[PDB]
Amino acid sequence: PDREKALELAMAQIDKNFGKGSVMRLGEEVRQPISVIPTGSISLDVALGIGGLPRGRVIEIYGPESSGKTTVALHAVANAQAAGGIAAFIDAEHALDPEYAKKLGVDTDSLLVSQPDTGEQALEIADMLVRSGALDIIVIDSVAALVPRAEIEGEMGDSHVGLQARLMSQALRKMTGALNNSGTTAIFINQLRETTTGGKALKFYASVRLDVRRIETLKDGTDAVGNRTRVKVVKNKVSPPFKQAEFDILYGQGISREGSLIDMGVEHGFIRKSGSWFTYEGEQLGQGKENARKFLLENTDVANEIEKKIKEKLGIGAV
Ligand SMILES: Nc1ncnc2c1ncn2[C@H]1C[C@H](O)[C@@H](COP(=O)(O)OP(=O)(O)OP(=O)(O)O)O1
Repeated sequence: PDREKALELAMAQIDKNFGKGSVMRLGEEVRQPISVIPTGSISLDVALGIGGLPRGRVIEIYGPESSGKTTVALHAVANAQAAGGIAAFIDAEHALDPEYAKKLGVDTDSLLVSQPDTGEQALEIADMLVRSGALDIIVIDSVAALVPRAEIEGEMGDSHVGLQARLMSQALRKMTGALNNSGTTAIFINQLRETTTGGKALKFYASVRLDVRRIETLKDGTDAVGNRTRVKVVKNKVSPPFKQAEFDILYGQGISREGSLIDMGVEHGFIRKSGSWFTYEGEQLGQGKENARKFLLENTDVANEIEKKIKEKLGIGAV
């Protein structure tokens, strides 16, 4: 017996029997290119291993309210529109702020929005839109808001089953295949407090599952500026999972580009961080992540070069 060789034949038949990524090495480096939709976050893009959200797949983005999950979904939509794609938004929360969405670069006017009367209707409409192959991405707001018609139409405490999770199951079962044929990325948003009853099946049907969470409150000096989010890619059937990313989302703003640059530039050594002060190729950036953010904001030439440097090192800029 020659373990490594017996192992390859094993993993080969596993992937062949159940698909690419059925089993992989955490430390491997996937060259499977696969057509993604940039998450609007460079670090998150890298964490996913393929530059963004894989297309034709089910993506789940769960986490507590106000942790950044809609922002990622919106940024995702925007990048898909910019690349000439058509976007759909199955809304059952009635929270969306098109004004904020435009700010993140979304073309709201061309955005399809549906506000379904029940969970069945919601999924059914999404399934119908998907099968026209016209969409590049479709976002479903609130897995939890997908309450069965039976529950909606007031019905007795009798015959009360875990119908919502069944609903989400059958729905995901038939939709996933279409999503594959269509190549449409379907982001399910799980604002959670079973993962909201329906997140049960979503756990098995997703090719990617992002754990969005808010960790810090960007204070800059000593006042509210934005908030730092951390996303853990808990499931990734297209790359080695378990990676992590972090990013700033200033108030009323989307994911900070400069913020990302300052973070990855530091860790990747392109930008030196002496305690308190930041420097790049011997240029002074400022004393304070925020001053540095401002600096990079104003000196668009720097940052663009830093982005280049950081980009080059790890694949390249998104689409
Ligand atoms: N309408 C808005 N006005 C100002 N800032 C906003 C707005 N929407 C989002 N943001 C910014 C600041 C928020 O602290 C940050 C995170 O909120 P959001 O992305 O909605 O979190 P979330 O997606 O985890 O919540 P949920 O998914 O429950 O809606 O995004």
